[PDB]
Amino acid sequence: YKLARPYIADCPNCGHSRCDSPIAIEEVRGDAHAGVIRIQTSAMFGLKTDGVDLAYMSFMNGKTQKSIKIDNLHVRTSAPCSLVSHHGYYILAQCPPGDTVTVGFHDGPNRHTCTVAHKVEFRPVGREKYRHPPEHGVELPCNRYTHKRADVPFVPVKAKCIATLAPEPLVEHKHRTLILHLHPDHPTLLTTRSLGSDANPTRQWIERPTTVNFTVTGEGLEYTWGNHPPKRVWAQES
Amino acid sequence: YKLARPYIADCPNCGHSRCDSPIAIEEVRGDAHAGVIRIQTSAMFGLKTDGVDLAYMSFMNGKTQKSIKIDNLHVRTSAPCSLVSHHGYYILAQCPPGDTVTVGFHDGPNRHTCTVAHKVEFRPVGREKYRHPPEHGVELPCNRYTHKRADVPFVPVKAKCIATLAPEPLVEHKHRTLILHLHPDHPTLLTTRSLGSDANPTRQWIERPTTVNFTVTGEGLEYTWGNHPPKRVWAQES
Amino acid sequence: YEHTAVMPNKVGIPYKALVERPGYAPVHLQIQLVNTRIIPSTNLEYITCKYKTKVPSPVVKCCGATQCTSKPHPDYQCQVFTGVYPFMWGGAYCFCDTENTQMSEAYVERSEECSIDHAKAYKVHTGTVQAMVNITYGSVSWRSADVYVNGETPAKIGDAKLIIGPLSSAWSPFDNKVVVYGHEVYNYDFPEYGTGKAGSFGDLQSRTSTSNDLYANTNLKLQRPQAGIVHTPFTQAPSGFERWKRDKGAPLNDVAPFGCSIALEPLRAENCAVGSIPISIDIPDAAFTRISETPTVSDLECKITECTYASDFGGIATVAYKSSKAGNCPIHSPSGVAVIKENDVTLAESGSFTFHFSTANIHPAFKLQVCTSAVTCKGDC
Repeated sequence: YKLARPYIADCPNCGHSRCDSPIAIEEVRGDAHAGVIRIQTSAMFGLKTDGVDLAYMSFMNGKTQKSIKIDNLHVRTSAPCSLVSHHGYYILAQCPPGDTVTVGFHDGPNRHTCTVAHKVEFRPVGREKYRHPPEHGVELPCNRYTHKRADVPFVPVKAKCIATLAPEPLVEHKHRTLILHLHPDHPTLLTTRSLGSDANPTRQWIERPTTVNFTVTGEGLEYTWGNHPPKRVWAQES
Repeated sequence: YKLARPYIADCPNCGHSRCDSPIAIEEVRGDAHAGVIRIQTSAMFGLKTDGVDLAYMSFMNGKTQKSIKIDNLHVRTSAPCSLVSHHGYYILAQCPPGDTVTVGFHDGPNRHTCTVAHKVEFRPVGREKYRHPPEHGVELPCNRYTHKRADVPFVPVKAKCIATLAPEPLVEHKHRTLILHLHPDHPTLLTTRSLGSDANPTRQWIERPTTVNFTVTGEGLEYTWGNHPPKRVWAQES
Repeated sequence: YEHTAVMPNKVGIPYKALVERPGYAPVHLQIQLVNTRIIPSTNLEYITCKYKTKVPSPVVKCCGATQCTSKPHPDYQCQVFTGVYPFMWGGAYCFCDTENTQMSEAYVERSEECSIDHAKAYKVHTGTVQAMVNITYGSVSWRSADVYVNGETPAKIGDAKLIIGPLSSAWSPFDNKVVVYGHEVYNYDFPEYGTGKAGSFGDLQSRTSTSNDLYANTNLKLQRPQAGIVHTPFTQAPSGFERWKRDKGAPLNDVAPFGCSIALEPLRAENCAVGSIPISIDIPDAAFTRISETPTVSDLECKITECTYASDFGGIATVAYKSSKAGNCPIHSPSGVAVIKENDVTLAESGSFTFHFSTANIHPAFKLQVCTSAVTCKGDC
């Protein structure tokens, strides 16, 4: 879980300040469409010399074995990044890329920055990829990790991550025709099929205010409009 | 005049997970095509306890008009930055790109630093917007703002920013016909109309050695090469 | 009384049908397909997913050869490179300049996230189809009854004895080979288990990928170690699963050709929505009064009080009539582009019943039948 004590690892690019540094990433795991990254550092977070804590870390510096509170030692990808949970050799944090993770002290010895290029995994959901959770409505499948403080790695777990939306589709039901006035701010996959007594296998990519007319039998249609899961009507308005 | 009191405000990223900063940027105006920035901060710059100064600012942090020197609280990109003028609640400064401004105290282990990613905005001022200042060309009117205060917000103004220039439309005279071999080194908008009886209503964006031939009636034509307002030639072999 | 009606494969709109036999007491009949699940047997062929390359540390023998052979565990590939590093040069300063040998090994595994962020290659064998057919008999509006569509057994449920003559997805919109990504489902055909593919789906294969016991093709191609450094260089063709993510159709769930909400993993087609569904409904004679009321409905007229252009249920109309005896009438539209909202009509001696209807027509024109008399309505709107 948080067994044994931290160690150093070779930083691929560091200053002349250090190189044999702490906080030198081994792996990062993604597939998140949230802004979180699961990080495996040489240094152990969630463990100080006192054993298990929730907001303290420990590190072998290659010069000293010491622990601190997370403050002076900040993770960044340009700007600071705030961790969420610690599981020993693994960190789970909010810090969106994870592709490169740069951990540096701008308080602790010299001006240290280690930047690490290391393993990542990321995947489309099957509509559009995103890594921003706003507060805009509907969510889509994503990956996240557990917040284990006890049983080393935080296991992968499915989760729901908010996706960017855009001005909602003006649906107009009409006679045998349902026109979908769409107004994306962001590329949306419009996948449709009619419902009721018809069904259309129709993918189209949309972006910018457009109209897309579809047949309907008087029995609606489903339209999935990217960054949303199915939005469907079965109206007799159709 | 300025009289809007200093305040503290939450800035997304400071320290590690620190966010309880003063001096935090709320809004930015980047109307300039130069690398100067107009900043709206919670903290009031250009006012100490003595009232209006040119090299002091004030902030709260447990205070209400407590002041320090503009070098103690130092602006930075990833190197120091010196402000130029204070207009109370608004700062105006030179910071190398004017697209990243970080106002920070790098005093002690608690390191509050707010950063807002500032912007440079280019908008029509000729018949086209234009690029950031370079070695090439000469200064032209640009969108901007005042770079000294009134003794609270800085006001918009047209000032002068270096335009990227490159060879202007190299006119080649022929029998009442002008082919314009134009050789940009940068994205220039070529607008034309004839100033003869005819007209040549043509906006086109050009980059690099190209030709654009125009008709004339032997009575001139205009070519605007964007970043300038209309340039006109009249009945040469035009 | 058996009444066989045809319901649009539609969810949410109850489809009105008549148990009609005037001179008894016709029974209110509304059938709503709440859900249809085509559930086929899914035989998992293999997991395939985004690999993570694992490079073991290279076995270097200074002053001796290093031997390795190909191994079938994932796409483990090694290569023996001889005379790799001279003396006073190379990543190791080996005394022997020609007997220095590096074996460069690497292989692919599944990603840690593969378990939930992995795809599943499925063979599809014959299923069962359940259909949730809500058949109402008697003046209510709901019952909801499970019934086998696929040839198994007739629904001997008390809500009405239902035989569902083949649904408009009595088989799922599935091929024999279906990819489930466990997010979105695609009908996508791939090679049978036993051989992977590099630069297309099935880059890792294994009945269940564990990280080993896989058969893969990722086209791992060892390169000779660059001189002056110890390194284990390799090239590879595109990750074939990832290539499939970059070269797959529209999410079949969202474009299904039968209007089915195709759902993952145990593949099944939920809530199909194309065509119309034969429904055989046993409404017993017991849900009519046996010639003790006589619905003989005569002098019936339809006046539409209001109707709205092609609407959900914007139709308001009234049927005035004379009946010999009081009763209960199913008021229906045998269409699927029109249903009557009501499905009861209060027969009385000089009875008048205002019913709400739906049509999808420009001017809502629906045929209503009560017990004995039927009309088609048009009127004030």
